[PDB]
Amino acid sequence: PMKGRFPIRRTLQYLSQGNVVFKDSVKVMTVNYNTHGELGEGARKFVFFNIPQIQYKNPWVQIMMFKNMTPSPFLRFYLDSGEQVLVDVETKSNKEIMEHIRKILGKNEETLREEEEEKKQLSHPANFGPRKYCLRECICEVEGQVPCPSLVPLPKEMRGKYKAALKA
Amino acid sequence: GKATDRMDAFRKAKNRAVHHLHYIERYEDHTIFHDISLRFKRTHIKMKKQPKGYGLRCHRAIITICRLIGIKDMYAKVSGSINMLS
Amino acid sequence: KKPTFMDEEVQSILTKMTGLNLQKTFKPAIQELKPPTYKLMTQAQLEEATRQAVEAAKVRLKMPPVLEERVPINDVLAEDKILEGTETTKYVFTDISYSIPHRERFIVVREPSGTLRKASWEERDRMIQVYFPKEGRKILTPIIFKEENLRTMYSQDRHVDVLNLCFAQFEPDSTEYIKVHHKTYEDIDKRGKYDLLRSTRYFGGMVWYFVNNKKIDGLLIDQIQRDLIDDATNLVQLYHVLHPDGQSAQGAKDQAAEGINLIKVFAKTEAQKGAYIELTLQTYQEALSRHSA
Amino acid sequence: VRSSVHARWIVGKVIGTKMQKTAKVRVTRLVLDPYLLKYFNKRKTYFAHDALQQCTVGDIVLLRALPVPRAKHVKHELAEIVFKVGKVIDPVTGKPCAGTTYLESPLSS
Amino acid sequence: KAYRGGHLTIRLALGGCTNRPFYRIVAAHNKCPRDGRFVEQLGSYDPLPNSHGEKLVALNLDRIRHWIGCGAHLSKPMEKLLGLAGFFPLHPMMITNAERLRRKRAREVLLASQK
RNA sequence: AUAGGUUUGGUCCUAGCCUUUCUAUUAGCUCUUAGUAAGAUUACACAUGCAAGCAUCCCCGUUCCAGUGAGUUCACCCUCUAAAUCACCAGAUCAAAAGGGACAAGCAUCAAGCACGCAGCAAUGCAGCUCAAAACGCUUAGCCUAGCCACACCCCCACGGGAAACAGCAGU
Ligand code: FES
Ligand SMILES: [Mg+2]
Ligand SMILES: [Mg+2]
Ligand SMILES: [Mg+2]
Ligand SMILES: [Mg+2]
Ligand SMILES: [Mg+2]
Ligand SMILES: [Mg+2]
Ligand SMILES: [Mg+2]
Repeated sequence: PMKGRFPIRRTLQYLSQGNVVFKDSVKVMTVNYNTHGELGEGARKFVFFNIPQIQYKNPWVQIMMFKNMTPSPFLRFYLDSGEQVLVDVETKSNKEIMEHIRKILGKNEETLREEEEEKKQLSHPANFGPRKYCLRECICEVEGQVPCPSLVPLPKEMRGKYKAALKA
Repeated sequence: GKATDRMDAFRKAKNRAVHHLHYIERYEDHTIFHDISLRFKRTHIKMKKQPKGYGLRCHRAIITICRLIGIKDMYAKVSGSINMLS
Repeated sequence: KKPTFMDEEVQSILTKMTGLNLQKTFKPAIQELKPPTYKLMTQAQLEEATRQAVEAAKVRLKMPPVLEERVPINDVLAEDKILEGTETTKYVFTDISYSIPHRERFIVVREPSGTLRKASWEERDRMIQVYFPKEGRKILTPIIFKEENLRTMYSQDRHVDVLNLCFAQFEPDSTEYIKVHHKTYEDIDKRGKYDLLRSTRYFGGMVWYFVNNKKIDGLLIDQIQRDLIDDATNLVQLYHVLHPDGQSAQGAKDQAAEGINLIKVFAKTEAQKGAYIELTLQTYQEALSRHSA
Repeated sequence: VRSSVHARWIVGKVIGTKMQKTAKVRVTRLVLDPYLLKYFNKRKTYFAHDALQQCTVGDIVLLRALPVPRAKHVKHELAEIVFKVGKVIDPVTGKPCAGTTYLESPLSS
Repeated sequence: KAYRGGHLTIRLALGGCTNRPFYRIVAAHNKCPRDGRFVEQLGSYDPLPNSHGEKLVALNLDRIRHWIGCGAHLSKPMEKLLGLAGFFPLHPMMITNAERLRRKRAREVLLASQK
């Protein structure tokens, strides 16, 4: 069995469940939290569970942590404009913290879908190329069109080896 | 079955087995009810429930035992010591 | 004026008539199978899951629109008489711009005679399949749609399968789509297999065709036999709605046709098997009295 | 804005100040180990210009990218001392705090 | 490869197999190999008639317009294809080849009649 | 891996080796036909033939294509901005150089490198910078394949020298 408590945290399927994708302005996220205190339990469990998801969904945002530095836990987002967003997280569950950060700085589902539409624009079905980029390597694959010679030999009429004989 | 003669051992074992029958609950009479993870002594068995028509993808002894039981669809991976009795 | 197939009242009537058999709607598909997943649900959770399945079934049952047969295309863009004889094969030029809707794409054909005409509807569908391959559609028309194979499907009682194949292969306004749907409706009526399409998205189309062709006799007979009296009343009302000037409609307007009276009025007037319809209604009345008191 | 440095904003800890008007900051980023899929701190060293020379070893600092490097390695400049070493002021309440203890009770105002 | 000079060109990259020519209309840097890298693929051309006696041609007209605006040149076969499609005027060489074919056909008709 | 054989007088466990599967090269024996794909072992040396012209002279091209993998974190993203195309322009496209970040395998019996930093307009001052979270070093390898990087006989380069160059096609 996978090592560590809650090994589900170390599965791509789990790290893809993160619903928080920050706006392009968010650049740093500092998580101050206390390793003890029944009020800091929400921040502790947020760091334990959701920080992997946030970082996976946001590979360019610098996420840093700080244990037992201030009396109360809190998040602080440094944005590209110089603004700093302080989010108190005391008494809030990890789910509540995730929802709050999603509301204040996360990208809306509509914007995420717009990005996905931009992405799907690329793979034009009608393009022909290697299977990595295109659905079909050649027009031969389309039924009705003259088949690839490698599987169905072409007529001697079309083959150039005998067009040469007709030339002669 | 222990015996000096092979046929005697066969008789002994196949007569003593019928008095030691288990009953194996089969989901829909074709597969186990849930995934089973166990480690008997040094033999790890990981059995996965599978849908109808999936077949028996198991160690050959497990395939034989599943045919005997009445299990038709299941996956099974054996790890560690693969001592047949274990 | 007459009501369109997509009118709200028509949609409500057809949806009620189709039924909502969840088991049939979600019959286990014979496809690649993954192991089932299990959940522990209270009674409230089970009811909520059932209602979500009901919503999914309604979305899946959303009926295809009924479209009139598409007009043939014979537009010619340019007669470049100079090109006559320069080649002996048509050139089919397709606009493969991603954003353009498939019914606005420009698919032109340069003929050997030099004519640059718009592509026929058949060529349009063919090229659109070639360059935007849809799932379940084939370029060369499947042979299943030949009359003998269609009859084989009907004999096996696979009308839903035939309709699904037709919908996937052809467009709603396609000549082949129209012909195959009408043939399937004709076979279903002839052999009295109306129950096949119930709880499927094609029941509404079948009912609409029957009403438009004024042959609701068999469907009403089957509904009465299956004691779907509300559905029969709705069907008779829809028939009168779509034929306001019909004699049955006029009789209903005159008399107090507000229930089984509607079915009686239709059986009397504009029903080709009115005697059989009233015999079945008598049988149903006997059934009702067999448990009323 | 149109700066040629990759990291516009970074946050780190000062690990040395033996250079004139320059603070050495240790910026740690979570990096996903592809095999274990666990996140580990990966640390990198930045040179941040500091005119005031106020940065002290152990301070947590915020660094903003210069328009262009002012030296071979000095790409960033100190923009704020997020947590002065041992003089932390709780951003939430604003009172000075030592660890999880309020030096001045928030009730004092 | 740091290509000294050059410019974009909308041309027909050849694929298929032996005796089965097939073309991908590619907006490719002119100096790049015929079958090499390309900025964007703008459609296809099947020179061999299909079962329906058609030479299918796909043209991503929007992207072709975009690349013409960006300054891509047009290879002569692509110009001829667009002329046939009517997106462009018939190429002067298309017209002149048609006329030459007509004259040759007239000469052969005269020879056949003089028999 | 659905596993199998093999330690012992015998059993259990641990463990190595090997078998079964799928590719590619070579060899042995053997072989009828047609279509298609692919094809020196070597960065050793090369006979011979051909591979770059066009065009009313100027210009343009011969820097492309094609070739090889010797070398090797010049390949990817961002900033800036050359060259080139958009008939002149327009900013658009493309994309050098420069700056920032990322970027192979093995060996730590390669653990220290030896100036590898900063400040100042300069003068000059500070004494610093990298490194067991692997610096410095040695060996190996073309890569992350719509293709990309590097080399073009060697001296990294190529003024110059060694010398007379197929790693263009065919061929030896
Ligand atoms: S792959 Fe289509 S012609 Fe060969
Ligand atoms: Mg051989
Ligand atoms: Mg090498
Ligand atoms: Mg040694
Ligand atoms: Mg050299
Ligand atoms: Mg040589
Ligand atoms: Mg050669
Ligand atoms: Mg030789």
